[PDB]
Amino acid sequence: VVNPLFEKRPKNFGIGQDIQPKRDLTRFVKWPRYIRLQRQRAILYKRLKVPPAINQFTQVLDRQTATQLLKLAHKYRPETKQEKKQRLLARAEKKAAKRPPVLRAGVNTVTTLVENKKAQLVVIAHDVDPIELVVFLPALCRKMGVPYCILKGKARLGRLVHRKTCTTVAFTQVNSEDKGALAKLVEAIRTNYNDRYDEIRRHWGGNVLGPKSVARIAKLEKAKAKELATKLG
Amino acid sequence: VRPKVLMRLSKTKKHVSRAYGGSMCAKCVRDRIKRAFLIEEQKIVVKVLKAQAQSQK
Amino acid sequence: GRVIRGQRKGAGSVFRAHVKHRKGAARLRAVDFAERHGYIKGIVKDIIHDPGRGAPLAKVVFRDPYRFKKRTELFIAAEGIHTGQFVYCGKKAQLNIGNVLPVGTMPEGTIVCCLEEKPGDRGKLARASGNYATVISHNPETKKTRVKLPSGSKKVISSANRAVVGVVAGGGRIDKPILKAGRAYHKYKAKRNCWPRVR
Amino acid sequence: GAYKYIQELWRKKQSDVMRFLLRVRCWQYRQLSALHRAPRPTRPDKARRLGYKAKQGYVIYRIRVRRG
Amino acid sequence: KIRTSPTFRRPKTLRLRRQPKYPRKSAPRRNKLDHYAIIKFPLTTESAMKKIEDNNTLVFIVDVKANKHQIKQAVKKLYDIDVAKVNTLIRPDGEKKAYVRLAPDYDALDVANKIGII
RNA sequence: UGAGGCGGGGGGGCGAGGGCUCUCGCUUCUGGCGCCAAGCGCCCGGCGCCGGGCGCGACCCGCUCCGGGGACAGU
RNA sequence: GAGAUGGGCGAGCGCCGUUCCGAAGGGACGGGCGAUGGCCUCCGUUGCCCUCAGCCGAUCGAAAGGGAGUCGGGUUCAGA
Repeated sequence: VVNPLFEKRPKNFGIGQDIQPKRDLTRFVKWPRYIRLQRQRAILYKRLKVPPAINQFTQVLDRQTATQLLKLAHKYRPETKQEKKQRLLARAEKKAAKRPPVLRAGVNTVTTLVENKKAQLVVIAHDVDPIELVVFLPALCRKMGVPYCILKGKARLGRLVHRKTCTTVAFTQVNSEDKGALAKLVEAIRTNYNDRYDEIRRHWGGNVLGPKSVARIAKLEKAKAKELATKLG
Repeated sequence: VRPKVLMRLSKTKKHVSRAYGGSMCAKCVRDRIKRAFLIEEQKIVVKVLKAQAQSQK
Repeated sequence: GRVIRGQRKGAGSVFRAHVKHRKGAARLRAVDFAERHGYIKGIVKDIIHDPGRGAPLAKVVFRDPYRFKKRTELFIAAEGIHTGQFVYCGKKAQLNIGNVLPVGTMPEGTIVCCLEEKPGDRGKLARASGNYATVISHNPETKKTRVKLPSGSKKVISSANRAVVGVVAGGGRIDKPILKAGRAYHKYKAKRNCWPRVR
Repeated sequence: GAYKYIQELWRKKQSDVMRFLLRVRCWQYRQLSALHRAPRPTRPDKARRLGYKAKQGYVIYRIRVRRG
Repeated sequence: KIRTSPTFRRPKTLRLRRQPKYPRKSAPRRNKLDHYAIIKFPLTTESAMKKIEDNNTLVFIVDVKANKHQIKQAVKKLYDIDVAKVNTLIRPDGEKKAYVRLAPDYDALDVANKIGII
């Protein structure tokens, strides 16, 4: 039934036995300088002892609480400039014949309305490039009793507004309908960030050795515990 | 003939009708055939002899 | 007030080496998986005379393990090497003359040459004509090895770095007297402009 | 506004938070060329004090000078 | 998607063609080496006439920039004749002299009379 | 060094006391040859016929390309 | 041997350096799709996708080195 000519010719990829096959080498590529720099700075944020003021941005809001937060904020999106046109032309036809609650974007607008306690909730993005723009902000919201949370990604936070990115977004007022939705998220948020404040201030980050180096000391200690395992009995 | 002239010459002027013809001398070809054959025959007697080893142990 | 001869040699431009007819840099094969975990077979293609160097070189042809190709090298011939001889390189390589293998694998008193002073620098030590180094003693932990050098100095090198077994070919060269001032002229004319030495 | 906080924060170049950022930046800036364009100011506050305004036409180059 | 090679090479990016919103210069520059600018004047030297009767050629002082190709199509167009080959040299005074050998079906001796040299 | 198999973890084989303790994952007699997959399994397209894909073969996971130094060289 | 770019240095004109701290290939084969031209036959042309690549140091450097292929006779006051 089978053609007897069909024979299987295996290859022995032993040392000096046969040419090696094209296997994946993504772990040995000589990457460009902009990639090496890009990567070994994410390693530095694990080796060095990150101070708590910067490390507090890794303790981030979880997945599903983020989404429901965004589903809430998606109805307080500020008017795009099409409707800004559509809003005043409806203001024109009445003269020839109040403002709803909106979101608030930008640190410079947020910190003021946090310093005036007009905010009910403020969201901060963890990946701000010059982190100095937001470092103070968690410590400030706690000091003035404002619920604050941290969302992963200024991009998805910059998509609420129709910009590219956005550092912070604050809730000043909401409509009567989704006042309980906001209220439940607030107590779901301050229970992790605000009331756990002094717990964060003593939390340094990084200080993690590489997986290749921890395996070396753990081999020397497991071999240290192995002979002491038989030392007394 | 000088190298750039070998463009003109036909094929038969530049080689010999034989494997490696025009690249290797005949006597070094037949020693290359004997070598390639005896080596493979030597691998056979090694592979079938070590097949006996896995029956003995 | 004038710059003396010894100072003018650092600028070069007349005291540079004469490297027109030098065959190449005589180095070892670069470290790779084969040389680190097994051995690799190479053939001594030819033994050639390098101008300005007493020790002869040896074109050794290997079979590249990743591409269909034949990589060629320029070892420093160990005395006793002949053309058509198989040279083996690596950790599993046997101990015969003209086999480069890591020093830590060799027994004590092993006569080596073209030794690496740091693991993977393609040989730096004991590579003049007729010289050699001896593996004095090992140290399993810390992976270190003591070897004495042709100067008599003993040195603690890493166990990973490797060396070709046997002395360097062309020994006994300094025994024949340069008889003529002419022979000395031709010797240095192949190396660098340094010979007629006004005191 | 937040610029007053960022200003007064950069006046604490010895504090732990500042000493970290400075050594991290100074590491990264050391890996680039001696003269290369930066996308945005690394110090937004100081830039505005000196005349920078975020608008097309303002360019910021970060360059490296050998001390001594 | 895997990296078979250990080297990273700059990927080939799309590159467009020029689509200028205006021509850099208004109109194309007119050719200042047309057929009349190439051929300045023929020669009437004793060797030039000797070159006409014997070898059936014409001798011209062409412009120094012209090729044998431009000279060939110039005389072919100015005098309605066919050319066999053109030999050119640059005189010591600077101008370029061209020996134009006419095809055998044309007699250079009469052609010289139409253009006036004799 | 063309940054080509680094560190762990699993798999198999070679042994003395069903897993643990370790070696090993295949090349040493010759101046030969060695690339651009056979094989197996699973999908898919056209008139038994013709032509494609995916995965094993080629284990898995990783955060520094491997080494060697090192808060000393060095500036 | 000279000498750009990357890079480095330099108050600066510039200098160092020539594979070194570099995303350094604008090519090729075949396949797939679309399209055109000439008897849109069949081939050429083009775009896109896929597939492959060691290239390795821009460039300059010899009228004696390397470097395919013209010889004979005749002819001028002066060129063969």
